[PDB]
Amino acid sequence: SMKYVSTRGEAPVLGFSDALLAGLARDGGLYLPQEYPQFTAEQIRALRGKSYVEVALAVLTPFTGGEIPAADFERMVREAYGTFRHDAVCPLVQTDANEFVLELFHGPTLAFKDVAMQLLARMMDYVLAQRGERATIVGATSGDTGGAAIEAFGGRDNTDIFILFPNGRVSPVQQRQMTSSGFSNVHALSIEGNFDDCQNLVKGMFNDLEFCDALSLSGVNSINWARIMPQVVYYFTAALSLGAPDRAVSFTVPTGNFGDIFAGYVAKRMGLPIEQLIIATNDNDILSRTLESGAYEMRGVAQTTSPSMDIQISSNFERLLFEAHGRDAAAVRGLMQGLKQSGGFTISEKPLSAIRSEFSAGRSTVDETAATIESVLSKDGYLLDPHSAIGVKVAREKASGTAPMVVLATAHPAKFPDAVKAACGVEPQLPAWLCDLMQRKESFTVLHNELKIVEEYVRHHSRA
Ligand SMILES: *Cc1c(COP(=O)(O)O)cnc(C)c1O
Repeated sequence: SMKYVSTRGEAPVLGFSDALLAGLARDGGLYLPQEYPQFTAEQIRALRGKSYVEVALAVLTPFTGGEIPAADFERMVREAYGTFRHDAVCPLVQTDANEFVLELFHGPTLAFKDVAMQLLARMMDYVLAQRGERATIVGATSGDTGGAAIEAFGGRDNTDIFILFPNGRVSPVQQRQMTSSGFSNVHALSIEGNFDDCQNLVKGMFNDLEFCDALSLSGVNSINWARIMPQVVYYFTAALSLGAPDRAVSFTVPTGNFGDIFAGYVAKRMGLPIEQLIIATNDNDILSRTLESGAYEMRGVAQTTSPSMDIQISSNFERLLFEAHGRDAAAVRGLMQGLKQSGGFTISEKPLSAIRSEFSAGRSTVDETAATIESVLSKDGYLLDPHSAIGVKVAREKASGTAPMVVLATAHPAKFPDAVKAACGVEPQLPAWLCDLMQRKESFTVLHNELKIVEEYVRHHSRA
């Protein structure tokens, strides 16, 4: 059935369930399918008319290698996307004659990480149950990821989740989503320290091998194969709305750690006809500079109005590097060794050409992003958040061809009201079902920034 191999070539070859629990490989690499499941044009035509859930079952099942029985998989996919307050799950809104926005923000935290998290948490619950295990999920957030994680893992049977965030330094909306979920297996830890301090405590816990063992610790991050896998689906559903497979479709993705756009690459590898895949970056433009020059070189991180894309390095870019080098693990090891030692590497000509043959990249500054929010509101009556506006700006600059362009809208404007207001004067409004959010009771524990204090809290409260 399906096996999973590391980008660094010397880790155990794993089945789906293990790849899901392993996370990062033994050799320091990232897991990828040994081969991609394939869909012919007729097999894609056969998806026409199907619900989001039905397309998800078709597209994702081959990746699970027969390890999750069909009835169980078509409960957990149904339940995952039942949390999205939109019948289409991820609907298109047309913004110009050949341009559409794919709204990934109808889920429980109004942001695109819900798509993968809501299924990942259920798949993990199932795998753990099947092995008679439990897990203690631990992560640090500046606000947004923690919410998505807590809304996904809240109320799962086999996990307890602990998210550390900086006391007094999270936006009101973001904090309330972490702390008012009402679930008994959720623990929001407000650390008397900054985001970097929260990350250091998490790294501390993961380095404490006895602690990890005793608590069955597992991480929240962008590099597990199951944060990426579910995202393949909406490339299919969007492209089917626009006539797949009989015409190719292009996508622009506001991109930070590359997992989103890598899922689009995966869709293409599976047979979805895709013309352009366009990386859209903020002022932290390592990926844009990489496509221009081949020089993936770390520079200082700028704070922008699209903070979820404020990256120094792109955590899943390594997955594309592996594919671009024809799965030459030694080449990938070399480049990553270079990054670690010297802060950059240069991609050689053949793999760089392979990347450029399928991807392009552009950037949007804070002012350009604001200008895009204001013009799209003015011309269409349509309100973008800043991350999504980056996508629209870059899509319009970089699009080439006759294919329809789908721009991924990765957050609701109400998630970043300051930047939206600054750009266009509108104070965005929360969806009606969330209109009470600011009145929900918060419930969180303030802890000092000390590894032993946090470990004791986790030890006391985890059921693991
Ligand atoms: C995480 C995030 C991105 C970047 O996603 P990657 O898969 O890491 O490239 C873009 N926009 C928003 C709103 C996000 O939360």
